[PDB]
Amino acid sequence: TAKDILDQKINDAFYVADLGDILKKHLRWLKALPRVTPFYAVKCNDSKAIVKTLAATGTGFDCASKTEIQLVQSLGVPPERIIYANPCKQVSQIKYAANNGVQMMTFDSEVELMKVARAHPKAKLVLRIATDRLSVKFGATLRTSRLLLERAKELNIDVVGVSFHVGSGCTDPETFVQAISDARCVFDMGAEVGFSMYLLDIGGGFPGSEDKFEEITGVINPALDKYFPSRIIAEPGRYYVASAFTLAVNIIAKKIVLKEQTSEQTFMYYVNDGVYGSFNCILYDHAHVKPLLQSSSIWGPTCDGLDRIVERCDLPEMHVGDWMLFENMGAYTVATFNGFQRPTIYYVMS
Amino acid sequence: NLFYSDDRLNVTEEDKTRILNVQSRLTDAKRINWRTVLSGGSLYIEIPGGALPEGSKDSFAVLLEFAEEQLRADHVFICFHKNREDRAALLRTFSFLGFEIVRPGHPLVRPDACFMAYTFE
Ligand SMILES: Cc1ncc(COP(=O)(O)O)c(C=O)c1O
Repeated sequence: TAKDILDQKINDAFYVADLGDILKKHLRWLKALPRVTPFYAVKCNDSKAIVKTLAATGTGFDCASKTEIQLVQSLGVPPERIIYANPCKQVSQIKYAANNGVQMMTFDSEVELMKVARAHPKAKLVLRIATDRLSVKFGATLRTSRLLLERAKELNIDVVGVSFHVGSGCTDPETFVQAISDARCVFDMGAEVGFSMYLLDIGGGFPGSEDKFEEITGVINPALDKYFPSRIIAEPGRYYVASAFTLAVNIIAKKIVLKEQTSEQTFMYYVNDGVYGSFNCILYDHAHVKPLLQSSSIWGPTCDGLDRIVERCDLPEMHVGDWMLFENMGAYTVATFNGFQRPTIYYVMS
Repeated sequence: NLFYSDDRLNVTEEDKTRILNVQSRLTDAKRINWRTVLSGGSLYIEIPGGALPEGSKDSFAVLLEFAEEQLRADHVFICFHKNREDRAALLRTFSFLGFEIVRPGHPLVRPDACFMAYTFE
């Protein structure tokens, strides 16, 4: 399919994105999650095209910054589809969201609460809880939850629901079913502290490649029909955009290393896209990217110690000037001048 | 030398540029201090030995009120050795906050240490 348009440009790192894969995956979504309303975590990929198709279908948008609600408000999306769900929210951001009609704002601590109280006190707060590996802890614990639920009243702020987020690398569905359980308990103490709760947000983390979805979604559906039967939204990201993109990188340096004891030829290729540019994954989530063509190790443009895309892979010789490919490079591979790059994306909508 | 103190913070100072020792007397938490340094708008927090004491981010989040509001910082950078052993989990967690990894050589930053930069809005 679009796995040729690459070649049509082969004659400086660039993307091609199957903009249909975005749609079929959304179709796959509401066929697997008919009850849940997906809200795109735009921080995953803030490319306008990716958003504009998604918005035009029927997905909400979990935004996390000023520029992000801009992108999504400019596309004429009604502020009733926007949820501001940044873990740590700056004050000016609370205000901007207030001045612009966005109402759903998350929280998981009293620190976040005070901030909301003096910037946007009339917001619809959704208490993010902590589903059971990361440094700091995110989400409230079942106890502190209650204290937040009371404090919200003792401040007179409307809490309208709860949220969680198991995130990536969840290696067991019994984690999802548990949060929804804890999400019930929290709904209670809220209804008990006197809140007309109605919004359950289950966050995001569902995979976007085939390396599974329905497996995670199928332990969910009986859990929602259980604890929450008769509103449910989500905050997916990696799901939608992963398998859509394919990165094309050009070899820009070649070196041969021998290591003789007393007999081992090995190649090193340097490309024009690195771990500080696109491949944030490998030092973030410790990815394992396999390279495609048309023994070695692939390194990045910055001559840095850990600008190492792949450390060891069996690969025929080159020379310089060749392109290599990486599939499923759509999630968290795009961002800018801090911090600069900007590549070019080729959207292919069949 | 009594820089700043409110209900949640206690930042004493160390000496030019201006180094800050911000400390969170949070509403119920243990003691969390962050040896930071403010140099020309931007502030540079150094990240402790790890693992992190149970208080942050509630502490660190306060460390972003101030300095956005008192130090009027446009940039807040964090740094840790590289090394360490949880560089991943570290890189990952702070990224959940509006942070991002900084490509070496930037004008606002040694090679033994890994940086990350959060910009305000
Ligand atoms: C609150 C929230 N929702 C959604 C996401 C992104 O979800 P996903 O893991 O599918 O990219 C993030 C970060 O993981 C997040 O912090």
